[PDB]
Amino acid sequence: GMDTLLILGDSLSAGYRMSASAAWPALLNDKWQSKTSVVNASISGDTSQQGLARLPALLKQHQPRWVLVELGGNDGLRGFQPQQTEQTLRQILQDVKAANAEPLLMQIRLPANYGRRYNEAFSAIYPKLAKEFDVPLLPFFLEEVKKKPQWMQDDGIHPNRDAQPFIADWMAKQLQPLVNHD
Ligand SMILES: CCCCCCCC(=O)O
Repeated sequence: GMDTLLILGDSLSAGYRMSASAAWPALLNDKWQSKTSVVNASISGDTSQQGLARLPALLKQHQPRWVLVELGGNDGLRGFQPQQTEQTLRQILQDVKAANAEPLLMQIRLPANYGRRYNEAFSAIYPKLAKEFDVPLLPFFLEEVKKKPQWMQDDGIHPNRDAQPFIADWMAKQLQPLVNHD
């Protein structure tokens, strides 16, 4: 069957200031041509808590086989306590599993110039949770994308539309073992 991958993300998945159809999850949906459906449920600026608030309706609506969780970066960019992000992501993971879906957790990191103890504590939550729940820990693309000015919006913060095909292709590779297409 044609399973659904739900993406529960922030602007890194929604695309910042662009059409939904331009963002990499839609490009991935197109690449997969109904082998698998990708539903992007991402909102620019969302904290982990905001994503968690949206999750139950999405699980009910979409009954996904997998949920790619790409959240917490906004919490970290706002300096909130890592344990709160960890606990929120924990609850998301619990809810995904309780809906008979498989979570996939994307590692998030802050940039190299961020406060370093804090950044390390923030980034550590992701491998910890992936081990705790025994779920896939997906790699994070942003630092590599930021190396390409031609893939970044003017702010130097958000990937642009030209980045999206590259991210889609890379994500397809990361997700290949999970969807197991013919
Ligand atoms: C560096 C951590 C990643 C942050 C991405 C979220 C930005 C936004 O959602 O507008």
